[PDB]
Amino acid sequence: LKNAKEDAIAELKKAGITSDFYFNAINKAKTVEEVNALKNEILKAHA
Repeated sequence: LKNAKEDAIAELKKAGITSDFYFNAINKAKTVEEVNALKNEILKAHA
């Protein structure tokens, strides 16, 4: 049950942040909360 993870990555692509390194990070994240935290950090980093 990690659909929020792939949605996070898709949403990240939608934002325009195109780097597989971040996708590896998000996929390495053990929990959905980690996924969201990562996505938010990445977002703030390239916002």
